[PDB]
Amino acid sequence: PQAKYRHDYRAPDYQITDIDLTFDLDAQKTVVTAVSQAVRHGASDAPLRLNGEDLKLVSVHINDEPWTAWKEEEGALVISNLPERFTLKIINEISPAANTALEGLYQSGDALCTQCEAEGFRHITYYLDRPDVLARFTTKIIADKIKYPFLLSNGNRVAQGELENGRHWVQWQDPFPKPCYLFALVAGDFDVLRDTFTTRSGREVALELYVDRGNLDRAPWAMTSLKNSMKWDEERFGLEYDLDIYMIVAVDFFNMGAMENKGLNIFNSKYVLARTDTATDKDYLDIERVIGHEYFHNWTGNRVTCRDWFQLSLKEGLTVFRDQEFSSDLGSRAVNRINNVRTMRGLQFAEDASPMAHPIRPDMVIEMNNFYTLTVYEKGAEVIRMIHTLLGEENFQKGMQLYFERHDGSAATCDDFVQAMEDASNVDLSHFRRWYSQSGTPIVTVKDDYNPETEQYTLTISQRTPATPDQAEKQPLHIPFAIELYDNEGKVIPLQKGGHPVNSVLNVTQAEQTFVFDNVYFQPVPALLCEFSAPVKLEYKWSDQQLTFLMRHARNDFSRWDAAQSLLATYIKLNVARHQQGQPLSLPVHVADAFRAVLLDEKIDPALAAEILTLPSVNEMAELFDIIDPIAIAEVREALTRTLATELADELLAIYNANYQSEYRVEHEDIAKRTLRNACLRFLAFGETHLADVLVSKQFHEANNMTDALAALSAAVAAQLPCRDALMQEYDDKWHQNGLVMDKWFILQATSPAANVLETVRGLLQHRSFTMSNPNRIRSLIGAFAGSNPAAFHAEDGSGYLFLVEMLTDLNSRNPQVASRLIEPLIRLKRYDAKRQEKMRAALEQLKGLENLSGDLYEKITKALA
Ligand SMILES: C[C@H](N)P(=O)(O)C[C@@H](Cc1ccccc1)C(=O)N[C@@H](Cc1ccccc1)C(=O)O
Ligand SMILES: [Zn+2]
Repeated sequence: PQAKYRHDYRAPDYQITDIDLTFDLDAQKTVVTAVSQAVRHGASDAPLRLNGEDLKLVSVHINDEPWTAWKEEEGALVISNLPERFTLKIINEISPAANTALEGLYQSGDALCTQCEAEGFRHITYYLDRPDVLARFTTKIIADKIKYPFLLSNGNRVAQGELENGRHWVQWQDPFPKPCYLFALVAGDFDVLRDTFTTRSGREVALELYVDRGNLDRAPWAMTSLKNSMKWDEERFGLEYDLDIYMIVAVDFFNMGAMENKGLNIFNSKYVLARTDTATDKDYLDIERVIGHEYFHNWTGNRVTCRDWFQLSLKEGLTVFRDQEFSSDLGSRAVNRINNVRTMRGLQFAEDASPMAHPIRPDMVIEMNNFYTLTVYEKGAEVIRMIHTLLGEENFQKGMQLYFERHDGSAATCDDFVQAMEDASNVDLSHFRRWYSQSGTPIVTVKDDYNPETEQYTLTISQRTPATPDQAEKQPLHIPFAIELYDNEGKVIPLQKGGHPVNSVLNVTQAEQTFVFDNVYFQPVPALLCEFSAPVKLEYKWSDQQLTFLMRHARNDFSRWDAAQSLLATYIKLNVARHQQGQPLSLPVHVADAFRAVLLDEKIDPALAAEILTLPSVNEMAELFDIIDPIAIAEVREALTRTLATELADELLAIYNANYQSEYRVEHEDIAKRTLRNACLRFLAFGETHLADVLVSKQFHEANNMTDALAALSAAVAAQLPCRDALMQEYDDKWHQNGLVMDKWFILQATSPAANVLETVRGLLQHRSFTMSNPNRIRSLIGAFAGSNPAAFHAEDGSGYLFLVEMLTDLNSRNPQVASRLIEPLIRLKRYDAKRQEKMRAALEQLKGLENLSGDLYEKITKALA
């Protein structure tokens, strides 16, 4: 298919205002009858062009007249010579059982369910499958009662009946006009957890969580999180739910985390099912954030939707911002910010440095499913957060209110959102808008000067964004650049100039500019880009002592973690260079000293300590380098772990023991202590072998929760401890029947430092708990290997690339969306040495020649080979 361009947007020639659907459901052959009320808006001679994929057309009527003026073409049904207003009736067949791509109506175990975003509804019937067409849906579902006792679609049950031959039916009406990507249908046999939330104005909402039979023991936390999400959106954003019923269905087979279908969200079971023996603290907090995310889409996505798919970030950047604010308000703001900055620097910057680079509002798309990206989501949220930084909470909320006032019940654009924020706040965002249009990561360079004669501190700040493959032209951005200045006692120095206070958020809008601060009585230590105030790379020539000073004194916990990152970066870079010359780790004494001080500091929040004591991942480390040496990075990461383990052995054990908790609670203070304890465990695993082996095996066996059990198992694998094989087998024996739990074990197998990792991974394709039919299994074994074990994936013999090619050859046909997620590591080839590039190019060329190459892979392969 050809690329589509944002600049080609044109209003639809026809709208559909109302659609009545009937599904005669069966896994082999489903018959869809769709009755649409259409209204022409364009030229009177314009044909109606309906999108359709893999449909068997049965009939076409206009006002009940069999229509002869139509033609089917690739991906379309084109209907000519129509009245201005008419009733379209389409009957067509589809085959859910044959739908391995999991796009449209498909089978998940014994259940039938849908996924329609972005363009899945056209796999169900011929329709105006574009998000600026908003219709009122009524959905009648007819099915075998024994096999499908629950028949669900969006909105409220308005009719129901029984039929001969053991069939029954239910009809649903959703009063809110919607784009078809928000359509959902679910049929199957479920256990149901039912509860209620009463809104602040008194609306009683029925909450219903549908899970596979036997999974009720894993449902209450998700339900609790839904209620928490509802309450928070009221308190923080002043938003209430707008329907009578809120349904969530947890399904096993799903190509995303979850989906905000109006009143009938469909979730990957990973983001619903939890009990303390199956789920970790991280699972609990992820369920919380994804339940929140889907709930928050009700306003930011559904009540206001997207005019076209290039505006995806309008809902995704804003909804991610909302889920981050939810998690941050309920939990540790510092830990959430830290985690989101690790994702930005370690994963999103890599995308912005890749052949797939795009602005948060893309200009060119071949396959829209390829644009559900770290950029659109996470950088999108950073852009929303910059607006929040520039406006402050009160004006930001005024902007939110104006946005909803203007655009409720419509399909809007990124520009509409920015305009609402500007108009509500009187803050000029004209230059700021360039963040929507420009790809790549800006680099902000800071030079400073303290003048004792004048008691002035001057920051000379410059910016540039390197060219990206998609954009030869780059321009300066409006960068909110937050600072704080500290005296030698760690006290904040008031920012001022010429007898007036200066805002700590500097407006870095030029290629080069200077900022002068007076009444700086003594030489300051600066904290720069506070709370990661803009998604940029910072270049400032820190001394080690400035950084350790900030670790001790910075007022925001984020700054203390960030200073530790800058300190480590220097020595990670040093030691990778040493590795390449066959030299062992070298680290100045004062560095281990800084981490010792973190361990022994009584005043530090355990939440913060735990994150400082969590070394950057191999993907985070890769972004420190122009050319990635993934073997050096992996070995340096282990060497650094071992060195700190040795130098801090006593302190690590003291803190490990001090943070023991006999009670298991999913509560933030407890989670912090446990995260610290297990951060210590990572290092303790690299102590004297017998001592480490005993400690690790003890934790695995004595654990009263999965967080602690998994931490121990992970350490046994990381440090290749004697107990590893026993613990791994014990886990398999206990948990093989549980796919979500086995995913953690597949991840450990895939990311193992063992020399035989690829052999093991290949063997696990035959494991009883693995299947190529399940996206979660694929991601946990194959994705984890390719993406989270770059040292093995990039083995010099090219074996990792060949393995991935085999897997992608299958998945290109089976499930292109999952295939396209999995190909990402191969498209980073230009970051690697020449020998690696050659092998990766050969792999990509093999894939390029596949019979029936998917558009999903074609788009990425083309860019990677350019
Ligand atoms: C496509 C839906 N409209 P969604 O709700 O945005 C899906 C989203 C749910 C989620 C939110 C927050 C954390 C984790 C999951 C989702 O799956 N996003 C993924 C990325 C993604 C994967 C596959 C398809 C689409 C997006 C992510 O942010 O990690
Ligand atoms: Zn979303």
